[PDB]
Amino acid sequence: EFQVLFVLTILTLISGTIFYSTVEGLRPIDALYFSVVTLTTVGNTPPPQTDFGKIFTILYIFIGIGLVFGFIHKLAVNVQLPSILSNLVP
Amino acid sequence: EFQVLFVLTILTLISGTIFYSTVEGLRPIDALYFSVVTLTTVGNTPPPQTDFGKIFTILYIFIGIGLVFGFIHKLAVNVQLPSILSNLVP
Amino acid sequence: EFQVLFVLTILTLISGTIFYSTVEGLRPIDALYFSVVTLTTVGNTPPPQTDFGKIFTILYIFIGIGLVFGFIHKLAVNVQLPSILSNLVP
Amino acid sequence: EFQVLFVLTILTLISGTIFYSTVEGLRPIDALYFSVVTLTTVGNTPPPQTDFGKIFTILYIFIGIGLVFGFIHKLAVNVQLPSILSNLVP
Ligand SMILES: [K+]
Ligand SMILES: [K+]
Ligand SMILES: [K+]
Ligand SMILES: [K+]
Ligand SMILES: [K+]
Repeated sequence: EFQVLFVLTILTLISGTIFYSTVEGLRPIDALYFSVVTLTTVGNTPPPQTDFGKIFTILYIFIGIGLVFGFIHKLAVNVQLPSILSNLVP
Repeated sequence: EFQVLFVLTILTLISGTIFYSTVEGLRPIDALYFSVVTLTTVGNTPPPQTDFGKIFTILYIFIGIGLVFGFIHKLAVNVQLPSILSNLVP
Repeated sequence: EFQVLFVLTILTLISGTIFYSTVEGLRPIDALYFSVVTLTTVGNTPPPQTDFGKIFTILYIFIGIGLVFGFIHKLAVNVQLPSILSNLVP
Repeated sequence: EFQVLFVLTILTLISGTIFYSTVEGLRPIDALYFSVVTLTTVGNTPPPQTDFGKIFTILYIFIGIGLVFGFIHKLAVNVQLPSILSNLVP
């Protein structure tokens, strides 16, 4: 489960990195950062400058938000939870 | 279910597109982009400039956020999930 | 239930409106707008300029986010849902 | 439960405060503010300026969002709810 969500999230982020670095002309790290803060809904950046960028972003959000949060709802629920929970056992 | 949420989400976005293009003077694509990133809570844009725009946005968020996320909670749960899940069966 | 969440959300927004108009010097409508997009996590505005504003915002988010979304999870689930659901009955 | 989430959230915020004040050169209060609005997904600030800041932020979001919202889903569900609910009993 977690491994699958891990991979699916990775692929989604790779696609965004490739897209924004090419169409919005961002350095790869900035393209990855934009993809991440957009899909996690933080959105602490300016918006895309091109219409292609805006259209892709709209579709990218609808298709990737569900997945990204599914992975997060497992990274801290089936991985980070035990680490602390089980450890809270004297 | 999914088809209904699909339509409801579309209508909500059409209303926002019409509103922001008219009152905030945005090109249709920018009005749609603003509507989408606002309802999905990404918010990676400047805020509306007019009071009419601010008031509408407040009401638009409260009435459309629930719906938009309901659609997302189906687009990747009852459509994208099977595609990958069932496919994960050798 | 809905009526209570309605009132609780209103009081929370009134407090934010009063606070930001006074400490950040915003016009009431802008103070309300900031309160709303902050608690719904859209965040499509610049951040507070004063330290008092930043500290209050931190506390305001932690105490009001749960409530605001609880109200939203009722405004479209126990009010908007029936309107469309029941109506989807020929 | 609540006490644990309380502590875990505190530690996460302390780490962010230390990181952003050092690497992004922010005053402690601004570093704390950035950490808070980023993990709660409000994101009403400009993004980090350094690559180190961007990379850390990506990891910080994935590891801290689940926790922060878990705490919020308890601060208003097992603490703020009773205060109002039980009080709604004449
Ligand atoms: K958000
Ligand atoms: K934002
Ligand atoms: K911004
Ligand atoms: K923003
Ligand atoms: K946001």
